[PDB]
Amino acid sequence: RCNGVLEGIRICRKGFPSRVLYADFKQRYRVLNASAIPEGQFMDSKKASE
Amino acid sequence: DAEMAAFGEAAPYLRKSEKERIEAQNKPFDAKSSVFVVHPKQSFVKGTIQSKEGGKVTVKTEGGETLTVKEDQVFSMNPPKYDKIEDMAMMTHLHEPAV
Amino acid sequence: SKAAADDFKEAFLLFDRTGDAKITASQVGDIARALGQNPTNAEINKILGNPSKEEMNAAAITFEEFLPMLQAAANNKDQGTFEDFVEGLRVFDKEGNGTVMGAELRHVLATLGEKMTEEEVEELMKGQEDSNGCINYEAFVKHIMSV
Repeated sequence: RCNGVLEGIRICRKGFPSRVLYADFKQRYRVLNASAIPEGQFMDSKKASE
Repeated sequence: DAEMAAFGEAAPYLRKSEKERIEAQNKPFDAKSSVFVVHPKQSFVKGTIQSKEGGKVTVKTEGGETLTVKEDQVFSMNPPKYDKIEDMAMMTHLHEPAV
Repeated sequence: SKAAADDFKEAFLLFDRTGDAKITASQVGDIARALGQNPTNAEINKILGNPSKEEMNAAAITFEEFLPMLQAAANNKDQGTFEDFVEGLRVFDKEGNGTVMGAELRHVLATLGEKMTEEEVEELMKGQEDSNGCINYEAFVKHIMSV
């Protein structure tokens, strides 16, 4: 609390709380439109998730 | 795994084996029931929701305990996908306990 | 109503392979489309189940159930607006010209929502997409609404 950590989380959550790292995003969710999400993730680690 | 070499020896303290991960993120999860909760002695411990008192909650514990606590003494629990997240701020559950 | 269109009964004799004047419940989706109705496959699925009708076990039909199911699907033809079909694909690619890159439309039509086979996706792009890899959806959606 006194760190600022809990306040950074607050401000985040007012905002865009959860933030996924791209690969961490690919792997876990490729399966959703499997063909088109996998291609995206593989083809550009970032551009993929896009 | 492939990547980690540079560290190699440090690796285990930086990152976990690609299955330790996998074995952790890919596991059974029941959102609607799994939760974090307030706790008089220990700050926040985890538990499973048992019933619902309309604005009270009864929960089991992880150690084995049952408490009926307010609705807001109860906090969700992140899917396993967020086990030992490098950046807690990527979690979809920005709580006090989850952190 | 008849306007009693008796050609719906003559088309049921072209889709019944046994000649007994019954059409199985698995053919009713495609025959509603061949009579000039486009109900989505989830809608065809719901209605069926809605009426405690299981498309999982053997099915037969009679004209007396297929006629009112085509008349219940015929009210939903007011959902077929071509403004939203061309504007959907206009938001799918940059710049002021209606062209989807080949593989973008093929992977979206096979994996997003109601799964269309890649055989049917290739049969719907065949002729409208040339060797530049760019599908002009102004003429593509025009020809898709020509049938």
